[PDB]
Amino acid sequence: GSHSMRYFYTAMSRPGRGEPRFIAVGYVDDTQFVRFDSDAASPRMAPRAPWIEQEGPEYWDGETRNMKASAQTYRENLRIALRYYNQSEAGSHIIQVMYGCDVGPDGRLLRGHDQSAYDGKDYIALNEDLSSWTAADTAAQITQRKWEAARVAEQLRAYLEGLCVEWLRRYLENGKETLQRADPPKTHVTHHPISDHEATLRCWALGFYPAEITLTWQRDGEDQTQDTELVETRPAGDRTFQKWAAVVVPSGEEQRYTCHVQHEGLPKPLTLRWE
Amino acid sequence: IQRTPKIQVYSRHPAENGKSNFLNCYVSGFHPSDIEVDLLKNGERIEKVEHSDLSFSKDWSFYLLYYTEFTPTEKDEYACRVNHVTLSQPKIVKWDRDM
Amino acid sequence: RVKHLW
Repeated sequence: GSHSMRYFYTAMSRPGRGEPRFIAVGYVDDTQFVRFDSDAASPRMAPRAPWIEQEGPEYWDGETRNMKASAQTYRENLRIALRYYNQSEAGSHIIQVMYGCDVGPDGRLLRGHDQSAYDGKDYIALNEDLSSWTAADTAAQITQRKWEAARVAEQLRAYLEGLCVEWLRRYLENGKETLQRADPPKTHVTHHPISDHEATLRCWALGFYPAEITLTWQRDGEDQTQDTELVETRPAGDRTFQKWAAVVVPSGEEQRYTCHVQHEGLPKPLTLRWE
Repeated sequence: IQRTPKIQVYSRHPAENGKSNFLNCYVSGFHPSDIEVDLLKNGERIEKVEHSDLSFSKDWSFYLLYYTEFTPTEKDEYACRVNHVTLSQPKIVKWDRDM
Repeated sequence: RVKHLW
């Protein structure tokens, strides 16, 4: 199947409470495999998945050195953002960054990503061509000008087409038993009377990996989008995810409703009904 | 601009009285990142609570999983209590085994 | 594996 590697950085200022906290996490698909937190007693890139533990001291030392340098860069970027947005040194602000690569079954680059946000709003993003930028506002246009002068997109493109895809291929091989295993959802329909007139039908999907899933209700074969309550996919804590979709149905009409489930782990989409 | 947390309280495995399980509180969709989450047993704070490393979604909103090992019963009531800058008072979501 | 000011 198709796979991704993504790093997520968060830098948060907290004036009067020390220097900004910097936390980085790395994922392969929906599996976290590394973390770095400047607030740890001894900040270090640390393993969070069993398949990365085999990496040697040169890996952990190199990643730690890079993370400590990124923490310093993002603390500087938070100072620069105050100047670009005419903001005071008194408030708490956040920079977020997400970058990485997507590969297909053959491991070739499908797409690269490198984007950032300030205070939860898009700031600048590397375009799909890996050669130009999209700036969200006039402050990001200043960074865009700096980065075009410095040929930053070329450096990012080299990482995304090179080291990013090479290391993602390595992690997929090292973690093949889990990263390359889809766990299909365990599904069932529950029934909860609301009153004498109505009942809730809830379609459950449990124990699935990766997180991407489609759960829908139909009535007489028509999708019930507006009338369906659909919870956000949620982690179970054992690598898997859960989701449910519910509809309020008139008493005795339960058999008109069917739940439809699609997931990578299912060779064919499933149809379920109450009992 | 700030975003209030969505909260889900649920178990790792289907609930069975007297069988050890994990109680989860998943907070997501919030911004900024500072958030206070407590897991409650009969209205009191559970002490042994772990959480995931801060991460965020494609829309930049943050999410966290808070979790603890628990043995559900017919009697014991569990809940998650969340506070965030967007909330005037802490928000309590009760654990309902059917959700 | 992980990888200029604003």
